[PDB]
Amino acid sequence: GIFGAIAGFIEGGWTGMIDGWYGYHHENSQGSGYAADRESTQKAIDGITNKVNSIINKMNTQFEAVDHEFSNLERRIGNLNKRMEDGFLDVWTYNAELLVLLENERTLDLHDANVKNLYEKVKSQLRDNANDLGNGCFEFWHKCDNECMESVKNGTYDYPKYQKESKL
Amino acid sequence: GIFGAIAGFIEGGWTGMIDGWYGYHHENSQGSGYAADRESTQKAIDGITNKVNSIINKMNTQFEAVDHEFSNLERRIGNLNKRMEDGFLDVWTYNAELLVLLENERTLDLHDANVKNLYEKVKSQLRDNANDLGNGCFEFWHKCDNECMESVKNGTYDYPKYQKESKL
Amino acid sequence: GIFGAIAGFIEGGWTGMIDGWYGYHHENSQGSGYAADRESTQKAIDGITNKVNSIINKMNTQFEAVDHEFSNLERRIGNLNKRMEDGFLDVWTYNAELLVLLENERTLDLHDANVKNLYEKVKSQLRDNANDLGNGCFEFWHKCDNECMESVKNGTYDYPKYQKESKL
Amino acid sequence: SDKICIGYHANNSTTQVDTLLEKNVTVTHSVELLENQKEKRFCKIMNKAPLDLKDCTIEGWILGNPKCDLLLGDQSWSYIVERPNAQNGICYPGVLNELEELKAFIGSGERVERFEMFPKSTWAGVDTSRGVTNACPSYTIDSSFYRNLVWIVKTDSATYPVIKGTYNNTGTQPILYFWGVHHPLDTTVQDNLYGSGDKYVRMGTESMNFAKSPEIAARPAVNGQRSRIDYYWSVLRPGETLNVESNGNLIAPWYAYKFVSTNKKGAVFKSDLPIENCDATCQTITGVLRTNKTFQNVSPLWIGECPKYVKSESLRLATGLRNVP
Amino acid sequence: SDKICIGYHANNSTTQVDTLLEKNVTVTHSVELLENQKEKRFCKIMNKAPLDLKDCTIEGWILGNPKCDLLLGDQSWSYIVERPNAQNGICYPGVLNELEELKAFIGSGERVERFEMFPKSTWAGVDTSRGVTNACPSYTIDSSFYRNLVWIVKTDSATYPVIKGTYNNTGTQPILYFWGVHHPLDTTVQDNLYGSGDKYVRMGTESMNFAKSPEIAARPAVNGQRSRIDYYWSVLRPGETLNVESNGNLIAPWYAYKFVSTNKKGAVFKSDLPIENCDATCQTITGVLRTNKTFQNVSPLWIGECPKYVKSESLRLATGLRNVP
Amino acid sequence: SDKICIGYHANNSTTQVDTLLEKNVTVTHSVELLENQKEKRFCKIMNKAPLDLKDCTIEGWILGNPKCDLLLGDQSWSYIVERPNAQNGICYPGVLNELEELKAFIGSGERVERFEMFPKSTWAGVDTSRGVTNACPSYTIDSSFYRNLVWIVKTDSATYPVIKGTYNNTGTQPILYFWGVHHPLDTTVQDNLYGSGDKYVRMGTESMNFAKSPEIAARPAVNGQRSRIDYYWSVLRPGETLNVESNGNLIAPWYAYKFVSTNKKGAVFKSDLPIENCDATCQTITGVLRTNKTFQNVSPLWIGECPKYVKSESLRLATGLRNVP
Ligand SMILES: *C1O[C@H](CO)[C@@H](O)[C@H](O)[C@H]1NC(C)=O
Ligand SMILES: *[C@@H]1O[C@H](CO)[C@@H](O)[C@H](O)[C@H]1NC(C)=O
Ligand SMILES: *[C@@H]1O[C@H](CO)[C@@H](O)[C@H](O)[C@H]1NC(C)=O
Ligand SMILES: *[C@@H]1O[C@H](CO)[C@@H](O)[C@H](O)[C@H]1NC(C)=O
Ligand SMILES: *[C@@H]1O[C@H](CO)[C@@H](O)[C@H](O)[C@H]1NC(C)=O
Ligand SMILES: *[C@@H]1O[C@H](CO)[C@@H](O)[C@H](O)[C@H]1NC(C)=O
Ligand SMILES: *[C@@H]1O[C@H](CO)[C@@H](O)[C@H](O)[C@H]1NC(C)=O
Ligand SMILES: *[C@H]1O[C@H](CO)[C@@H](O)[C@H](O)[C@H]1NC(C)=O
Ligand SMILES: *[C@H]1O[C@H](CO)[C@@H](O)[C@H](O)[C@H]1NC(C)=O
Repeated sequence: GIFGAIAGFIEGGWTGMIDGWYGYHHENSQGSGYAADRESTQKAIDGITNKVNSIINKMNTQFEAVDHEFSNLERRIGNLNKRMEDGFLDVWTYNAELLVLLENERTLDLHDANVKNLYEKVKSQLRDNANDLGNGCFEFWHKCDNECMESVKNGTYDYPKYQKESKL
Repeated sequence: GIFGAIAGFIEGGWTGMIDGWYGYHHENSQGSGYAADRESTQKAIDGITNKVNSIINKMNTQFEAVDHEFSNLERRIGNLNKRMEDGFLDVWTYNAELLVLLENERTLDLHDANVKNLYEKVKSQLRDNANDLGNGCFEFWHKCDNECMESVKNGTYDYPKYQKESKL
Repeated sequence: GIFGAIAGFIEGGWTGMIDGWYGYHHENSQGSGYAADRESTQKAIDGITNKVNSIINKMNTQFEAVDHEFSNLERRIGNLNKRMEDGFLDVWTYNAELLVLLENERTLDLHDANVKNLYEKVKSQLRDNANDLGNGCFEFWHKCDNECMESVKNGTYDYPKYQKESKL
Repeated sequence: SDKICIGYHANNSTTQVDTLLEKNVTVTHSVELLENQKEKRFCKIMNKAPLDLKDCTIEGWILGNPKCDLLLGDQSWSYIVERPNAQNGICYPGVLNELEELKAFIGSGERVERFEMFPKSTWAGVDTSRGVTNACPSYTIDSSFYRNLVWIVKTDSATYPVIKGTYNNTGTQPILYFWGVHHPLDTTVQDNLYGSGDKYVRMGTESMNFAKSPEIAARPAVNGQRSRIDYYWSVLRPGETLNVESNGNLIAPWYAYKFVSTNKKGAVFKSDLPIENCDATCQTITGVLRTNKTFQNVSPLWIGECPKYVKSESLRLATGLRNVP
Repeated sequence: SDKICIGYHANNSTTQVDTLLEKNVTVTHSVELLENQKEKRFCKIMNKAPLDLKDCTIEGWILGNPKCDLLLGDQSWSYIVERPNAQNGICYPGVLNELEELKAFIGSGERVERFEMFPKSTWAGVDTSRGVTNACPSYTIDSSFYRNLVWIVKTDSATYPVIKGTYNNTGTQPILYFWGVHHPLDTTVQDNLYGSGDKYVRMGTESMNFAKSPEIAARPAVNGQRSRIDYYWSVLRPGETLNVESNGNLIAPWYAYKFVSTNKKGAVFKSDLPIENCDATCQTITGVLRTNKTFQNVSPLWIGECPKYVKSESLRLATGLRNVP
Repeated sequence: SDKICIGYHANNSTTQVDTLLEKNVTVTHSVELLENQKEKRFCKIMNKAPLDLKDCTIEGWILGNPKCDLLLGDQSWSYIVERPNAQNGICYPGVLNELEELKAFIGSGERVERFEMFPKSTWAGVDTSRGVTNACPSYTIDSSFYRNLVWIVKTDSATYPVIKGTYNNTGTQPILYFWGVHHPLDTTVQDNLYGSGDKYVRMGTESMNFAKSPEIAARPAVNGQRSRIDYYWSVLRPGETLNVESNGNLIAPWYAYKFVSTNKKGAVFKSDLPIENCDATCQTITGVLRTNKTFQNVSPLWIGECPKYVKSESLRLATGLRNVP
């Protein structure tokens, strides 16, 4: 998907994660479940919202056709008016249609990037204390209780504290 | 090149790889050569094709200038017509020229991203059983026959099976 | 910031680095400082300069309104002229305003990518001979003199040469 | 073994968008920017109702065709609705000069007050009481004439003398008014109605002058008539005066309209849609749009504040991610 | 050591593209979207040939200038080509009224059938057999006249009486027709040709009326003549009738054209390019384009299905990747 | 422990930009593309000064209103400035035909040479030395007339005979010239000035004809006058000749202008701004722009080389990166 994560070396999304756009699935002895990363979710919501509103705002003018009549001795100005009106119509149709195609492409890339960046921040904490697996999951070489999980998510993991158990 | 691969920590392309846009060069005791990754190549072809066709499709209208004459008492409407025609001509010229500059930039990024994502898929399978080298190549710390090579390419490698020899 | 580096797993920029846009802070026994990577800086300058000049060049035409008068029997062509002029004005205002928003977004991504790619080039050389830390810094597990620093920056590091001080 | 994964939201959405690289991508959230729904009626705008011309065209209404009496008098409107099959316009054959500019002038207005500009007593020594024709019936009388004009003929026992009228616009509003010049089919009819001699119609203002003479000829019959009238209109600005002078062939102004030009864009909609008692902020030729959206594909013709018109079927912007459940 | 590497294609391409960040980037594959080549000729379109007016202007053709006889009769055309130095137009000096609208009307057509609208016998008690002039030679006679008009003069021994003609358009096609009013240089010529008295030309339809009188004056000589003719044109719609009435100065309609308006776009090209026997789908004023491309920088004026016109020199889109061999 | 870090530039910039995703992003470097500053004055362009009409309108200047004598003669200009409350235009009431096309024609010029086209001696057997009126004072005399026209009347002791004038344009420059037709308030004034009989004004060129007769009527008083003049203008092309012919009611051309058309764009600015002694390359209706920028929000009306007009307040493009110090 450009950053390579969404559909994906992370093949498939999670219907079970309902509280945000990106985040984490964990499983340990104390149970399993989904939790959204709220900081990167909200930041993306603000970004996309701002995008939508900027497009709306910048497309907030209208060309206005008129329905003036023209006699049979005004074929040239009548046709000039027709060509001008269809002129602006075709310009605005193109601008709207293309903008949507382009922004849609980029909006999917942005989501892809955000997933990828989560993945990389976790990878950087865990090192060899977990095995990658290359599908977005990390099998720990040690035992990771719930505040060990919460530790990974909040960006405070303490590699050394489990470095020993992981070697063995 | 934005994702950093094309020209490049992967300095240089391969004239020897003729069957696709991205892929693999292998060398082992049983020989050497180039093979394209078909799935990412095709997916990119479909993407780029669709982009090209969408641009063509959305540019599939024409503003039409007209041959009409104006008398010496119609300088104002004659000039209005001239300014209108040149008006749309300049709008469409700008749209076409800029779209091409912008899409060309993004198309080169896309290719860069796809190469990068191949690289990262291979890296994730091989681990410390091959030495990176940081130029797109992986020197195996064990011996990799042709179906071991096929294995890497089709996304089925078996890390543990060679963890052995990679030891020394 | 999309590539995730600028503001940032690299939270914060360097007022101390005055000679370019991207680069390195080193500290060792022989001293410390900030040094721009000149190749990636210059390449980005050229890219951005070319972008700016291409926009300027492609916007180098004008629609020209006219001060002609219309009698009280020319309400229809007078209004046609008014709508046409305002028509192009609204088209060019949209094109300029949106192009700026879109390019600004992309220009920031470009800078973000270039920082990220510097980070990844370094990471790929150093491996386990340094500890990441995940904030753009690498603590060496060995002793890195000035020629060793220069070595990292110019892309010639020699992992094996220090592989085994890094052991311990 | 303990595990932590990175991933992304999926849901039950089947809604799709297109991108440059790919068509029909199902996404988790999206927003449609285009309106394609309308109420097929006409409503009030800025709380003013539209004017329904019913079975009259603009020409019939404004000249006072006798079959258009239900429109007679003062009117206020937010826009005008003219029905495509309207039958009552110009009944006595001829051309309304600068017709398209007249239509455009009236469409830029919001109110008219009808008033008597030249009472029949203005014109001395002529007959102001026939001037009635079968080309131009009422619903109740088979032979009549426009309610805003007077077809003057000579009295039976005298010549048609020079006649004169004057009207000083002392108000603050411009006055829209009408006149005509009768062009008989032959010399016999010219002589019956106006007597012999070179006839003229002259009209004048501080800023306009008009002069015309009859052009006698037998033209193809229309509503029974081989004669014609040339109809005319003008606008008497505040502080201006109009002098009328004729010795024959004058279709004289009688009633005219104090005219108030509107504050914004006016419209004349040619449509069969019904008018109802409803308010609106956006009224197109083919219906009302009640929408917050930024685009619409309903119609390029409207008044009020409408979304921009485009030819698209849909303009759906992705907000969420590719849906991979 | 056994080795696997990831990489990308390169090839022998030297073709370059530009991007916002960088000019002259060599890429492995690309597609040019703009056409800049044209065959400098005129070809058939929808396999119907263009009409070549050769040494005639539109005026000369349609009025029937005697030197334009090779065009005389029915014509069918995909477009019209008028040569910039064409010498045969209006031979007897004067103005063709509403000329630009005439040119626009004709350019919206595809066929004319020429036919006799008023035979010379229509006009009783006048001479229809002189009306010939040295301003307007044929290739075979020095003194002639337009083939679609009749210059009527009085007989030697009588007054010019009132003359009348009528034509009922019973067909399904509109009729394009012409007339004139002669304006002599002085009273002597007026009296020689039409006799004394106030002269008039009146023409009438259910929807148009025309009235004019001679305007006598000596103007600068053009093709030997200090007199003038005012030429006119109109369109008699299906189901309409035309009445003509004059007692002098009438250049009468004689032949006219049943006119078929295209439901395509029509064109009149002013150009010196040659017409050849070739087919085309896209014909510009400066030549044919044979192309599947979506843009072109050849000309904004065309008929058929052409690419969009832009001022660019090249619009090359990258499809492949940066070429680094 | 030894350390190497990757990082990026920051600085003291507080300058912000907007992006699609985020407003008010402070960046290290940026460039503003839009100009919003103007010198509120008029300057020379291509080192030619503008023509200041001061207390005259275009009409007063070009017809020669006696109160516009400070403009009289040759003029060269880069553009024209007409002041909104200019008081001296048409002094003797009436309409200048095709006024808007006249204004456009003049705006497309850069120079005029005034010259005597028909000396008063052209017109035999008439009085060329009254033709003076209180509607049209000089600064010096209460009763005068346009300096480029001659109001001809009959001599006291004779009828107004046919008069004739001719002018052959043997130069390389087109000539802009004026005439009129007097329309008296009544038959008494017609007879006093021109005597009895059907009067006419005829003008003719190889390519234009004009014919008009007086239209007598009493119109509302303007500058004391219930009579009118219809004023006209035309352009005598190089190699063309003009014949004038009248037996009454002619306001004759006297002085005219050799006219040189610019092959730039010309302009007529309606403004109260002062003209000063300065050069400029870009002059808008509301002031001069001194700028290398590519956009501006000052005015859509200009001459010279100006940036593209847009409605934006600012168009700031990021060049550097997000500033995080
Ligand atoms: C690219 O630059 C070359 C010179 O290096 C120039 O001749 C050529 O015209 C340029 N290409 C395009 C597509 O403009
Ligand atoms: C889809 O999901 C929503 C909640 O997210 C639920 O309310 C709705 O019923 C679902 N649709 C179907 C068809 O089950
Ligand atoms: C480039 O390559 C193709 C096939 O790979 C070859 O046929 C073609 O001739 C080559 N072009 C040149 C200029 O050699
Ligand atoms: C023209 O012809 C048709 C039938 O041939 C007839 O109905 C119509 O009355 C005619 N009109 C005139 C004016 O002769
Ligand atoms: C900011 O630094 C610049 C040099 O880049 C210096 O010239 C300027 O005076 C400084 N301004 C402020 C407000 O610190
Ligand atoms: C105008 O002048 C030229 C000579 O300069 C002459 O040949 C031509 O006959 C003149 N035109 C008229 C109408 O006399
Ligand atoms: C119209 O009336 C006003 C005010 O009563 C007056 O000053 C003006 O002279 C009048 N004009 C005419 C022509 O009667
Ligand atoms: C996408 O394709 C579907 C069929 O899968 C088609 O019916 C639909 O109209 C398309 N949607 C859009 C938004 O173009
Ligand atoms: C950004 O917001 C600031 C408030 O800090 C405001 O003054 C300004 O309108 C915005 N910037 C621009 C360039 O408009």
